[PDB]
Amino acid sequence: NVEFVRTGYGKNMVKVLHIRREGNHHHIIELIANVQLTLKTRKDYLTGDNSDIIPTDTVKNTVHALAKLKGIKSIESFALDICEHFLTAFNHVTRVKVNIDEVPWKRLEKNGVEHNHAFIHCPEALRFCEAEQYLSKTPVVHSGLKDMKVLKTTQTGFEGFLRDRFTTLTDAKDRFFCTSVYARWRYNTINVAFDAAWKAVKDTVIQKFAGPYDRGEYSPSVQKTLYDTQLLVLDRIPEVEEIEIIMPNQHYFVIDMTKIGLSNKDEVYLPLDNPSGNITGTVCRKP
Amino acid sequence: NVEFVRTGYGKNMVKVLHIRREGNHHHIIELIANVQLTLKTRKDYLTGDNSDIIPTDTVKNTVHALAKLKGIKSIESFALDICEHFLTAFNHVTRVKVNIDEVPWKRLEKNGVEHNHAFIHCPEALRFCEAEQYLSKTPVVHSGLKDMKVLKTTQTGFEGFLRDRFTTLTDAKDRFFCTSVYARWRYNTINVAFDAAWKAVKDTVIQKFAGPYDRGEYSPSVQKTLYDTQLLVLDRIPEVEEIEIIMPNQHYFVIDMTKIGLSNKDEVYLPLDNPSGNITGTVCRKP
Amino acid sequence: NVEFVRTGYGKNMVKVLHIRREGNHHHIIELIANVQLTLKTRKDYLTGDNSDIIPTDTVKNTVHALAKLKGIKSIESFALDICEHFLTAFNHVTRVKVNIDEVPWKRLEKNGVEHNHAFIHCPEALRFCEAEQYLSKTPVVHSGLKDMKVLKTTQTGFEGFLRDRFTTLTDAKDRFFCTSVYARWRYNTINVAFDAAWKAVKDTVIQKFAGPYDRGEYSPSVQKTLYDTQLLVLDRIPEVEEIEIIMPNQHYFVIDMTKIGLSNKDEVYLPLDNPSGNITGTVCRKP
Amino acid sequence: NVEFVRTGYGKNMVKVLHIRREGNHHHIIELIANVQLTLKTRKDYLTGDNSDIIPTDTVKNTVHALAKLKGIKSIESFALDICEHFLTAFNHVTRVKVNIDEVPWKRLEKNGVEHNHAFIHCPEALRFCEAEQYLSKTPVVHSGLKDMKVLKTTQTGFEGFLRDRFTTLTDAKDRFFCTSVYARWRYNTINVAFDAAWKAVKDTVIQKFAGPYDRGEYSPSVQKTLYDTQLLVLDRIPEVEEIEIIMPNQHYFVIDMTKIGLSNKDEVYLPLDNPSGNITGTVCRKP
Repeated sequence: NVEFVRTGYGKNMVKVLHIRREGNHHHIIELIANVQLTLKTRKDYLTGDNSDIIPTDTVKNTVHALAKLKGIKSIESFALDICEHFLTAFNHVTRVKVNIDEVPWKRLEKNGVEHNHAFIHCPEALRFCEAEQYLSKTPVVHSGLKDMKVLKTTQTGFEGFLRDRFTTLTDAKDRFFCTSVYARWRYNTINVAFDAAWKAVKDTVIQKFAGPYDRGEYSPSVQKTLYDTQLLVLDRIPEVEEIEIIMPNQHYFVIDMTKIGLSNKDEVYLPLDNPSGNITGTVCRKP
Repeated sequence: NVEFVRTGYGKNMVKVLHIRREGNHHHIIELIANVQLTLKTRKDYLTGDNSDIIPTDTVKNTVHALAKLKGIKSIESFALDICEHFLTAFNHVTRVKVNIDEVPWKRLEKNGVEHNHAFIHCPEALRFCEAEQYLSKTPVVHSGLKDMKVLKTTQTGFEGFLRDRFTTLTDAKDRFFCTSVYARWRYNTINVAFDAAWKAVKDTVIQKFAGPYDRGEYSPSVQKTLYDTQLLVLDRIPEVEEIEIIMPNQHYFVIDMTKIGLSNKDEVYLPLDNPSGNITGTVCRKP
Repeated sequence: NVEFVRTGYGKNMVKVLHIRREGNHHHIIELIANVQLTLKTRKDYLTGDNSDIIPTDTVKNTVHALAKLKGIKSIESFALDICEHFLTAFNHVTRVKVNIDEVPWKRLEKNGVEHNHAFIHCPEALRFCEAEQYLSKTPVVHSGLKDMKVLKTTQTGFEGFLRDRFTTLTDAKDRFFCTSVYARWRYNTINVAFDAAWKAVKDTVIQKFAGPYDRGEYSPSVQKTLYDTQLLVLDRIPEVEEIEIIMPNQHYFVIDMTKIGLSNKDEVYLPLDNPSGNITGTVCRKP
Repeated sequence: NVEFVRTGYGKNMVKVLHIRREGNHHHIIELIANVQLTLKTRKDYLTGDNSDIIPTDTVKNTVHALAKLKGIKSIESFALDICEHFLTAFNHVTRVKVNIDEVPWKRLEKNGVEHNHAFIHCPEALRFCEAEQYLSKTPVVHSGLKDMKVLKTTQTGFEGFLRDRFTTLTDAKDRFFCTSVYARWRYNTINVAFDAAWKAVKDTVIQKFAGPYDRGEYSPSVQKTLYDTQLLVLDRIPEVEEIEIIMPNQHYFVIDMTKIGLSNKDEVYLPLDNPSGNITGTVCRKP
């Protein structure tokens, strides 16, 4: 009658912070990790036989443990070590997937001197990764950024679109563009400078969204902005193979005041939570 | 150079309530809808051409319009109307995907008597669905439930698991099982009694988790509970082809008070948010 | 120099579940507890002297232990027991304040048959309380409800209001009224059937809001419905001395469709999250 | 029977962005506003008489219109204008309280240059205010910061506390301190440089929390750090009259790994959400 398409289990929301003291200067990294395992045997699902179960409490313990043993250089390398452990320290685990979120701790700073041990929370963008590996295979790593809220107040338009029966929207020479960018890309090798590449992607995203800093750059189409960014990432980082981007369109509308006898010449805007535009795209290297 | 692997765009978070009134006896449905279109041309991405763009504001107007023209029998059939509209009122749309959540309104009820026009918000579980359709192919509907938080204070155990360097957990005959169930199923056909189906899946999950009101039912691994309910769903509902279940294990630990000279005989427990067990499974019919 | 206006410290977010095993029949209560203490000494703030500090860990430990020792009948009596503890088992404590939220567990019920040990989450309204006590004084307790989202589709209207130069709203004999009621009452005595008192308040609010399940009741202003609800609580529950009510007005606007060539005569509604009407009032007995 | 204690009504979550274009340089402020009015007449509650009601929709429009008409220079100035209007344009209004939250837009900046029209979201700390005014009387302005998450990995301890039967905590010379500062102060005059005052208070808080960026400062008690911060606020900003500070203690615990045969030598920490220490205080100038 039935057949397994997919199985997995583990422990989620494992929070951990690791510290590396070199002199008075403390290095910290705090992350929330989830690990999923796939077992060779399915006798746990079929007959309630636990003899193959590495308890989720043990998965928790292992994540804590590897953190002491391997230390934590990046969430991507940590994810890779979790993968390697469960694949090598056992023989009945066929797949392991680690997805990690990083807590965006920034070193406290006043005018170019950096506190040795104090940190502030300024999530410009949130960083995450994934590592997936099949038994004795070459593992695959994804990295990405999320919740990077940016706003432009000009140098965007939306004209030359299809009218149908339901279109009411007129051409717009000029209008605000606000988004909360999600980006996620696959590396074609494990051998990457991860903190450097992540920064590079982030910088590319903001720069092609905003710059040049004086007059900005006109963008006719959110689709095109998104795409040009996918091309600029693929030029700057040979180790990124595929990249995905999602950009919500968070709307700011000039509030029409004439029914109350005033003229609003593009001064007061309504920020509107719902609904929102959504523009997506995934491109990869021509193999 | 590069190649597109995937594109899409549309409007997310489109809220709507449709009402149908028979004098003083009113019937309502409220939902939040997201729609995505894929276009044959990518000239929007490549060059910034807006020639083929249906504006997201139009998607919004359309969702609104179809609620009036078509009415809303269920979140599923509404989803199917949207898919079919964008595939047939246009030539250049290759695929449409709509994901919708139902705002869980329950009619006000006291001792058998039901109110003609008043509602309370008592979400047992939240209803959702997706309909994905390619041009000139048959549309595919997924339906599901989420955030169904249930608790069992006994009739659960977990013994005979594997021990490694990192195991600290001791066998347990009896323990709390708390979860917040998420399920997703692909229908094999468009011809379904949607309301009755969704309820039947829910009642199945609740009845198998709880067992008889009299004595309960013992479960020795949540994986088996998961697997049993999948099978039970594939018996109860023919038009369900595949079913995925995620069961979190949101923990309740007996507080040890010996360090404060009291002996806690399983009376007072600590609800702990993080981390949580997570047990997943995805089973389809053997063709 | 300066003067203290108020001090306190304590533990917040102390999550706890208490079980009473009455045969096969389990009684559950889960709450989130916050406890604050004021001290006779301010040498804590002044010079950093900790000798009078009950550590925050200890106040956590105490809440746990009191749950074992005193048991938990209702969130109120528990608050009161926490209060009395801190004031009688110490000497330098001038004031204690306990605010707790109840986790809305509802015993599974098939059709009159109640499960011995299974429970589902149904956040109909959320129960909370506060008990505050000064040393050697009789304590003060508030109880209340929040997040009771209720909707009525007719039997509400709003006409004959002040029109000024900024007003655009037109008269309406009939419109939706959706709120998420918040209520908070003080008792005149420690000696109340708290569970019962709570139920009756809730039943009153839902009742005056919905009226007869058959014909409804016309409400010409939410102010008036708010006031009528207050008075009803005060007749039904002699031990309530003062009652506050917050009623948001969560709007559902008829979607005008003339610009797209349809006549949506009150079928399709746009639920709007923001902004929202807010209507408040606090009434007490003529002392 | 009964007598009123307190009444009030208005509009909540009124979102607004105001833009000012001086050449290529664009300036924005985005905020979210709540307005409550009290009336002389109570006929609205008593009998459902609306003749004195300024409709909530009008309050929304008033807020929009005032943004255009008066401009928005700071959230507090805007609050005052809203107060002013409803008290002077009308007769029957006895009180107006306005509460505003600011959306933390920060101008995007790279390599010594600042973008003329691009912004990013960095909630280092979140700004808010209140202005409340009675008819013909002087208005009162409170301002505040919130969700300022700061973390230090050393230079904090807790020893010399009171011991009781429910105490297990031991003396601790050195530990992490992570908090999320909330502070709210009343001004003794409405005549203040709001943007700089705000900024000074913020900097004082991070300042006194971190100590020197070299060695930090040993802190023995958060009550002292609290009080110490309060006094430096009062001394540096003569126009703040009263200051409230709430500091949670969000715990980072050393993970004991000896049960798995490992020495965690203060390298790996568990971040705990719940429960949290909590330390509050409100000091003012002596009249």
